Amino acid sequence: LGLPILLVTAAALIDPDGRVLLAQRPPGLWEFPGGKLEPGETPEAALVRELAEELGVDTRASCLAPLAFASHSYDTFHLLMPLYACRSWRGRATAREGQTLAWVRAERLREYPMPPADLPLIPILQDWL
Amino acid sequence: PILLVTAAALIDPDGRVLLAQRPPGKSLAGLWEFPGGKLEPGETPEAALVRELAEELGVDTRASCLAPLAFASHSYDTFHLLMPLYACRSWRGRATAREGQTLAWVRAERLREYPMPPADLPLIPILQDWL
Ligand SMILES: Nc1ncnc2c1ncn2[C@@H]1O[C@H](COP(=O)(O)OP(=O)(O)O)[C@@H](O)[C@H]1O
Repeated sequence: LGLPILLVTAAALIDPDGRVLLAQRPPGLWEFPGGKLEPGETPEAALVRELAEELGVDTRASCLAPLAFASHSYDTFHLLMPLYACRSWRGRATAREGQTLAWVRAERLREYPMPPADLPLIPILQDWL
Repeated sequence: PILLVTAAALIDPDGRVLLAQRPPGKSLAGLWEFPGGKLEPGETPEAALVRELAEELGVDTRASCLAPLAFASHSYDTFHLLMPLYACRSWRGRATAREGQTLAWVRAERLREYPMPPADLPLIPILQDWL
């Protein structure tokens, strides 16, 4: 059964040390920061404001380098989720939306329970890092 | 507005990857590109690629043979291209140009010899590593 595509952006902020930023969903699993797209927005632009909204992070669409993507079918929509790698941003990441953050080293990634759709991105992130 | 396109990287047993040259005289006429195309209503990007590989090359594969490899995201003048790329090592039938296009099985190091749209260009290193 044909379903609509839902585009969700994902950023992997990466430390000068190589730790990747992960965000846990507030009560009421870990995932990459990002979110749904909005009209007019390039995906790079939707990520740039979600990074500011969610983390207080300030970066340029040009600092966002395409890395990989997740593609997964749910019941009412198929998820397509491009993951961007970001090594340069201004300000330090703070949980503005009541979430808990975590900078985790490539190897400890599998210690973080993620939504099943995000799982395939982990091996890819590791090989990259 | 966003335009979604799905590209496949067919790899044969000997490491070569298939490129298809756009014909005259459509957008980006003589440039080489990874086979694929627009998605139709209700299609998963995988399903679109399955249909596309069949129409374009008479190549028959399944969704589960498609490995998320990377994506291109380029700003063009009228639309913004978001283009997921999948690796594919397993398909039935020999790849044959059905839509006019000219084909090339290129060894990874020679990927540079083939001019592509500027949007596909970042995909090459990501492909070279993967291989
Ligand atoms: N590597 C690519 N493969 C397919 N389409 C691409 C690619 N790179 C950019 N595009 C753009 O996306 C559109 C997809 O091509 P196509 O589906 O055949 O529409 P058209 O009939 O105008 O060629 C193109 O128009 C093209 O400009």
